[PDB]
Amino acid sequence: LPRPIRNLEVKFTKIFINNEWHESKSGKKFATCNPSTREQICEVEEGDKPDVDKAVEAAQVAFQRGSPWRRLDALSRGRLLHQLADLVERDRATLAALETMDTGKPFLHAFFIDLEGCIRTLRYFAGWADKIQGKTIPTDDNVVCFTRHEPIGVCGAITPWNFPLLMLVWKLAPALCCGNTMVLKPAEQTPLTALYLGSLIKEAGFPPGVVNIVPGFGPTVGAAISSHPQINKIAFTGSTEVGKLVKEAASRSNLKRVTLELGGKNPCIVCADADLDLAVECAHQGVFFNQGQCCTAASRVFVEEQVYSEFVRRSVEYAKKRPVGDPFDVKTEQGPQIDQKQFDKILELIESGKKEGAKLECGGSAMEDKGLFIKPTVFSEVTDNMRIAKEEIFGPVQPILKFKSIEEVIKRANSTDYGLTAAVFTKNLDKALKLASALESGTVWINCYNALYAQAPFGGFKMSGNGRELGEYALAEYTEVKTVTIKLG
Amino acid sequence: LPRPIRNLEVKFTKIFINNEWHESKSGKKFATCNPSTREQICEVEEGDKPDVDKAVEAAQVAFQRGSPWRRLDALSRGRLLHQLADLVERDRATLAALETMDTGKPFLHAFFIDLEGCIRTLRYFAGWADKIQGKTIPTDDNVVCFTRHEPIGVCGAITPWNFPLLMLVWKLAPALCCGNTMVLKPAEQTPLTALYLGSLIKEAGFPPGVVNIVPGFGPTVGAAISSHPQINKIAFTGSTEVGKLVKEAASRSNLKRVTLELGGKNPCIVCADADLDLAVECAHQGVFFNQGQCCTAASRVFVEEQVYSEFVRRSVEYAKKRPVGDPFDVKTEQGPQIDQKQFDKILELIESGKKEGAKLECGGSAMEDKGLFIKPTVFSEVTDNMRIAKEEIFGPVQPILKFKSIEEVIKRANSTDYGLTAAVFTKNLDKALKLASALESGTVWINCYNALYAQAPFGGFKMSGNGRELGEYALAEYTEVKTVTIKLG
Amino acid sequence: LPRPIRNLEVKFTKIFINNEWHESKSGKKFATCNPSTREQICEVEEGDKPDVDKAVEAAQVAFQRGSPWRRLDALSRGRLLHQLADLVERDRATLAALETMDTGKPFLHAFFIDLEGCIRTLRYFAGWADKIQGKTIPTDDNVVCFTRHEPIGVCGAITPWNFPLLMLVWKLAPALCCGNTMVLKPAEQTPLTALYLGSLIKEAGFPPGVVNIVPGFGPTVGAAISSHPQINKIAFTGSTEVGKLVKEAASRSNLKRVTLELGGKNPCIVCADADLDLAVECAHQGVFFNQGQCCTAASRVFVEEQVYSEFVRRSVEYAKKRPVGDPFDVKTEQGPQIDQKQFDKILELIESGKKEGAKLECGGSAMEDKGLFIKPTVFSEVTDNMRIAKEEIFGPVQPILKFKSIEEVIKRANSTDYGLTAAVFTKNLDKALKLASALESGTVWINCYNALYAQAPFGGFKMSGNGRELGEYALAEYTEVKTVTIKLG
Amino acid sequence: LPRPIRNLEVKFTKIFINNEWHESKSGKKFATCNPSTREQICEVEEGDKPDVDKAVEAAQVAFQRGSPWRRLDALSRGRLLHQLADLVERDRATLAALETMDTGKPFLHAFFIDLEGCIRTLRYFAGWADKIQGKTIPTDDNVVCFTRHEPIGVCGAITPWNFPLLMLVWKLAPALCCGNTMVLKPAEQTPLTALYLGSLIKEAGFPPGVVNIVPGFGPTVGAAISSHPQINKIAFTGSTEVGKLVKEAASRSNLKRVTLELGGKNPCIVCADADLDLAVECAHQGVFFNQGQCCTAASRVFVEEQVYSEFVRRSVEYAKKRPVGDPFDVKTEQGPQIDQKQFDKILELIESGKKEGAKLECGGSAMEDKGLFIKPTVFSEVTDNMRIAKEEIFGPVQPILKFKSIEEVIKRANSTDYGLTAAVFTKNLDKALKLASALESGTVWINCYNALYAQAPFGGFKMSGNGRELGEYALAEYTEVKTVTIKLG
Ligand SMILES: Nc1ncnc2c1ncn2[C@@H]1O[C@H](COP(=O)(O)OP(=O)(O)OP(=O)(O)O)[C@@H](O)[C@H]1O
Ligand SMILES: Nc1ncnc2c1ncn2[C@@H]1O[C@H](COP(=O)(O)OP(=O)(O)OP(=O)(O)O)[C@@H](O)[C@H]1O
Repeated sequence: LPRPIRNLEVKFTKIFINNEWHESKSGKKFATCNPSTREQICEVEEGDKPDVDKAVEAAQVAFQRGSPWRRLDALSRGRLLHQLADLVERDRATLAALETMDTGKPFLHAFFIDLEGCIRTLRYFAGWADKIQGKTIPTDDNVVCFTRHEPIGVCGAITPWNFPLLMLVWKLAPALCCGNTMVLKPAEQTPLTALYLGSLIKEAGFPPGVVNIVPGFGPTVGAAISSHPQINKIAFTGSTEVGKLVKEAASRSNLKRVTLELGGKNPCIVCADADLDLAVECAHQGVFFNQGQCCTAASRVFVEEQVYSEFVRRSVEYAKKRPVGDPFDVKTEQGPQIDQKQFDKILELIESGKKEGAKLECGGSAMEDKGLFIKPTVFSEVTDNMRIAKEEIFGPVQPILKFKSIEEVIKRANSTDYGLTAAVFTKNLDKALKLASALESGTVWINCYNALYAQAPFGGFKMSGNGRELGEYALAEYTEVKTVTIKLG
Repeated sequence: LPRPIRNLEVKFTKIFINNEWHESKSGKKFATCNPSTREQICEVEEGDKPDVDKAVEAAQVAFQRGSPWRRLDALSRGRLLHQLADLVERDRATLAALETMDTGKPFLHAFFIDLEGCIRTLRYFAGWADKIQGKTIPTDDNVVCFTRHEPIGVCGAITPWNFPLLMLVWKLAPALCCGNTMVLKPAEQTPLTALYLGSLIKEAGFPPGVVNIVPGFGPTVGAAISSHPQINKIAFTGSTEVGKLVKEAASRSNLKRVTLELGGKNPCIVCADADLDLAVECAHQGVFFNQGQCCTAASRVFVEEQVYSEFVRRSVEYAKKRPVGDPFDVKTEQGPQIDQKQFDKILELIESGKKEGAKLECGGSAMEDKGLFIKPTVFSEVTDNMRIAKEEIFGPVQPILKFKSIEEVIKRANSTDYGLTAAVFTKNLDKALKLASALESGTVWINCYNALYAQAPFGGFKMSGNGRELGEYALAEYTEVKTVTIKLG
Repeated sequence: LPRPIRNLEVKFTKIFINNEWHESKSGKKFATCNPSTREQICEVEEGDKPDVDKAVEAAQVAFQRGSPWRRLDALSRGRLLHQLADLVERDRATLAALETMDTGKPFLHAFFIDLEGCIRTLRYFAGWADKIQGKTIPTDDNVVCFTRHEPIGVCGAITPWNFPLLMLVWKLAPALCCGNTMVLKPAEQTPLTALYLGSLIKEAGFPPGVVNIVPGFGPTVGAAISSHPQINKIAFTGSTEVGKLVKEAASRSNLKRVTLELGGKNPCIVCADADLDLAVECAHQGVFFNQGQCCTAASRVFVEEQVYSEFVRRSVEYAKKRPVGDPFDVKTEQGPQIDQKQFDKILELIESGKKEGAKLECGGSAMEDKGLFIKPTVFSEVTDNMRIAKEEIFGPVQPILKFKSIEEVIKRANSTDYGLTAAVFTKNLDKALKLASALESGTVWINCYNALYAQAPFGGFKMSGNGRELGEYALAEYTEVKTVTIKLG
Repeated sequence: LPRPIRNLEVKFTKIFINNEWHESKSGKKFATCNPSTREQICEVEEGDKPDVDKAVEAAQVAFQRGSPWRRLDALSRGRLLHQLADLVERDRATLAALETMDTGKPFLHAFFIDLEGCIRTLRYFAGWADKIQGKTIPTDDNVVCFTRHEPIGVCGAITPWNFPLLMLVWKLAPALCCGNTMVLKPAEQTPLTALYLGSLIKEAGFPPGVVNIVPGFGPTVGAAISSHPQINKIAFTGSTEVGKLVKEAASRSNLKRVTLELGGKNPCIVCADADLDLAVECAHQGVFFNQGQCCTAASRVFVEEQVYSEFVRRSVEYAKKRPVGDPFDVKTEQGPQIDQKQFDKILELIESGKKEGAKLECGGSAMEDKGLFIKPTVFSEVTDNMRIAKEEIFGPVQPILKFKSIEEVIKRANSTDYGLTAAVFTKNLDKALKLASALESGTVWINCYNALYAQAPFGGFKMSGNGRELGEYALAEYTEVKTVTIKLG
């Protein structure tokens, strides 16, 4: 196991433009606080519209025809991404420590999950660089028709506080592999790993202006990016409400392309013939992973009547044994919630459960009267009309609903405006495939949960998003199709 | 040559929902007028939000799991699209006549261009129905991962007045081949071919509710479609201003997927080494086709200084010899403009060209005093700052500009916020490919103009659009990607 | 049900070259006899090397640059195949009757299985004609690299007696859709449907020389095709021994490309958790379909010990009720075997079973002392070392073997030099996917048998063949890849 | 520039099986000689059929289900290929020196051409490992159909003496990225780089038996590989005569899949409108690269009559100035021929050119009386009937032929039984694309020569080969397609 870095000094705190560090144009700065201790970590330069303008102009110059970035052969863009992955691997412990300090997630989770995801995603897209292929299309005997899959141009990337570096890398890896330039805006709560990544981008050898990073607030920096007349594409991960604002501003300004990865009301369907211990363990990790602060979180655990009582019993047992505490301690599986507004929202939803008729099986309150920790909570006798079964909790709360038939559970699982993920637990071939086909979700897991691969696309149906991240499908978000039609005389 | 149907009676004027004809819920009707005779053709039912709600509910019921449309095998949807193409070919004369009546385009142009495009597009996408393939993705030894390219659901289609049936078919053909259901809104100026197509959809055997058609106005029917919470995707063709409103309405409502095909400020570049007579004939058809009312119309004809004078001279001969008159006459190459608003807009721009310093080479005024016909107009000595060079004329006006170097003409051609099409005329291999690569346009034609194929994608860069129509690329706009990841125990 | 044509006169009996009918160069003729009655049907022209030379020269002329076939646009080759499918549909009863007379298979099987397969295959490949796309490959900033998927040229097609027309159409549909020309050789036992198809090819409008048909014997016509210096590709379906000779002659002569579809020793694995009645019915159809004369025939039925005795009992019941008799009679499910050498081989293998220790559960002898009919036979207590479990019977004999574990049955099923098809019967998700992954077979059916689709590739692993027929994969057998690399100055 | 290793000691001379070094079962050894010094370099173990049987059994054990190689995830095979590329780059100087010692090619050519190709090919295919994707195919509402692109199994690789390491890497890179295991046979003249690569395969961490190397002769080791019943695929590069023997042996034995990369009679067409100096430099490197010992060598330089005399004149200057000598010297562009047999064959053809009427413009004899060096030779007035135009010289002889029209030169260029490469020099767009389409060659270069990319497929039409090497196309040669069709109950 890697040794934790409990007292790490943050070195990178400025705006990154043209491979140089800059103070904000206004001189303003903002603080980032450690959610575990509640103390201030450091001050970071606070960007605004003039800093975004400078970042966009640097990205435009780096993207113009004839530039060192545009002239690189396809395989050299791949080599640059591999070198970046090598540096992320070399500085893996430092990056994980910065993520633990900023988010409160356990150091070993940031090391083995977030950083592993970053490295695998960078290596995967490094391999696509010389494999982005268009088509030659048969038309007429005297015509030569083909398509080019060109880079779009300047890509904005706006990311959230729950998986800061990973959500950034999910955008940067396909964007750079396709030949685009970028302006990145990490969440104001979590700017540290993004700024450290900027130092690795320069050391890896990327030409200046290819990647630019402007820390700051959503309505200031984020809105300057979404409305920018010279940004050609935006990729956003965060709340559905902010995703709607970003896409509206993009449409109002220059019709820039927009990919959105938003929330979900994700179901977890446990059939009577499931491997019950596997279903209990996966639905537990599904609800409680990252303190329940994950877009993939299970928010509705539907269990067939035949195994309902036993499933609740084993779930209550798992929830009570989960070690909650200091993220740097090796034993910890659950750190604190990110902030007060998030924490208070969870407790208000927990209170709503008892009042509406759900049976509080365990937890249901804070761990201590000072910290941001909530005790792993489980509710049984949950019905569809309840608040704990309709609203995204984003916390450690497991609502367990009962069902009788497959046709019934398909209708109930799909009765939401969302569709990010779904999970099915059954040993039966036909039920597994029938449910995988019928569930309106971007990812359907069978007999597993949170099984992500850099080669498998991820994204939402309905209000859970537009477009896909990961896999070959990610390339379509970062390229523009040009048809060239030549008529021979 | 097919005989012109100069006195065709209109049979279909109602709202089409569940394969039945309905009056508008309000009882209101609007008139459609013939731009050649300036007389009313008929009254069509005027839809509003209640009619759109009824059409959407029919489309949702036809898309629900277990419906006859959803249970058809892949090859059977192809058979349906092929039968629809056979009916369009059988009724080709009636449809071309209805299109000439509504738009003023020559009958032979509607017959051999619009209708040929319709038939070819339907047959091409009929062939894709059993060829929409997802992927099997290698992950780990104990994992089976694959993608399904599922239909999106209810698709809205909002089309313009210049190529009414063709723009509708460009959306209907891939939508139905992918298994979606639809709500169509033809332009208020041109509803007749859309309603006749509804009668053919029923005759072809499409289950009720698979295609629904609601004639009416933009802020009423169109806005109800763009904002509907049960429409999952919208495809729009029309102006950049309205495309922005449609996309903002989509974002604000349910984040429905949006394809936009908008205007352009399309360059036509003629090099000194070009086959001059070929370039003259192509740039002439490129400006004057469909009375200049084309999204692909060349808005700036850039001609190299060495051949400028001769290009201008031959272009004037073509414009002066272009036959303008009754669209039902075999000799007619240019009919009237769509309406008085369009006609006055074109004359205002012609007047503006004279006032800003361009040399009026021919035309420059209306053909008569009581019609909507405009004399084919050519302007030389045009500069980039002029209104006739900066604005989309959407009329029979050819602005001819002069250039000296390739690098200069690339900068000038790309200086726009648009990027729909571009055309290049040169005999030099390196020059043709360098321009094909450097021009920021969705389609680049070389030694041809308006060369479209059902198998070649079409769409814009920048503010000319989002997404593609035609080719294999159209399928991505009408399907939603689902990852299924199975962990073997 | 279609009315049978018991006394149909065969109209087409000559060599088909350049859309004209010719007598053989030698004047020689051969007879085709009805295997049901044992009487002569008619005489057919007997081709040899000079008739193959004339057919190849006609195919070469039809393939040369500038020819009417080479100049057709991609979509028109698709239209021609659709018209051919329409004619095959129009003359479906006549074609099925010719196939029943030649092969002895029931009229309703030829009508609803063989002819349905022909029509679906022609329609499917008609849709690929304008969708055969190469690639544009990113290399260097100053390079334009792309691939063309060109037709190969003259394609020979050699087919067997068990599914005469279907095996021919599996080759002709992708060959013509890709733009190739052809020389067809049907089996000497079954030339009638191929010659009738020649009349439909001319009526459909294919240019002369695009398809040429030379009936005759294997060592004469077949060997002239396989060794021909001007045939560029051969596709063969038949025995492994003859497939080896064809590929050797192809390599010795001009290295012409060769696709082979050969025999198999196909296993059918029934797990204890299977739907037993479904497994019994599918393994019954799997063994006894087309009188056991099918490359897909189940030759080893492995049944798990827990359900072994019950599976044997229900199988014996199904075998005893199968109606054997006149192919034109509506009730008949099993006609006669094709010929004496085939029939005697079956009886010799049946005799070997009793002698080696297998338990003859039912049948085991001829139906009558005059005809070519064999009684549906089932053997239990079959072991791997036995002749009935190692050699391809090509008859109505069901060897039932017992197994205890999945790992054991994988090893035993894969212990053959063949690998055409496999079938698995289980309700368990994990076993179904583990077996589908581990079985070395070109097609793995789960809970079904003989489930073929024009869109799903079919072909063998190991000595069961080289290449694939059907699906998008079929196009790779009928195209040659050309890389065009252009360096810009 | 890298320092030449003029006295490198050979470390690896043994048979490589299961990551260990073995003596030949017979104890026999054969000598490898340096063509520059004409002295023995060392003795290498001489394999035979027993060594091939041992290597095949090791490869089969390493490919068996559950082996460490088979259980590695897709991305881990990519990591292994990348590590192998890093070791080849680290030992680049040693490998280039070993290649110069065995072949006589200049050290800098081996370093910047052969070794660069090796590294680029390994890195390209390392990127394909987790991107080999099958398809999900739409069939019926109750069917789940998909394809898997499985590894074929044990792959044999038989390579020639002209580009020893590069031809081996062209097979190894896609074979291993697809998950296959291998048995390699380098040419008897050039075994040293293959055995050094074996030491790097072990160092990189490939499990034992994944790559096995057996040096030896063709009719002994090569024939044992081509006829082996447990080798599932063979890839061969070399002469057309031997490729035929290999393919016939494959057919006769177990129908193992065969890729062939054979000789060519490659045309180089220079039009009157070409950049003459570019065409002279390209056709010179195209004939003289690697002492003329290239499968891509231009065998007929067709020059348009209008520029014929000037082309001949400038070509002679290039040939007379080409530095011939010690390959370890920085200035050397042409080393010795491979052996006495090759050297005498070239001189016999040079003598034949003089006797048949060609004008000897320069060279025409050996450089000295004791070496294997030949003076760069140019012949003008060459006609199609001559031996120097009809036969593959495989030496430094440039035959320059004259042509008048495009149609004439297309007929003459395609009159061969071969079709590996073609090159065209013209500034005209239509001429370049018409020739690219009409020339029957696997690769058509336009305004360049020998422009190869790891991402661009390479192979022949007609008797120049079967299948492709490089690009995505190479994956199809190293995978076997499996259709899995699941019927839901
Ligand atoms: N108006 C905006 N325009 C653009 N970006 C914004 C805007 N508002 C927020 N963002 C940015 O979007 C990203 C995601 O923020 P997010 O939607 O998750 O808000 P949140 O505070 O985390 O959620 P919540 O308010 O539901 O608790 C961050 O980088 C944030 O700064
Ligand atoms: N030597 C040959 N060369 C080429 N084609 C041949 C040759 N021998 C047979 N054929 C042809 O190949 C096709 C398939 O014949 P096939 O291999 O099935 O022989 P068969 O008589 O049916 O089998 P079996 O001898 O095992 O009972 C037929 O069209 C046949 O005429």
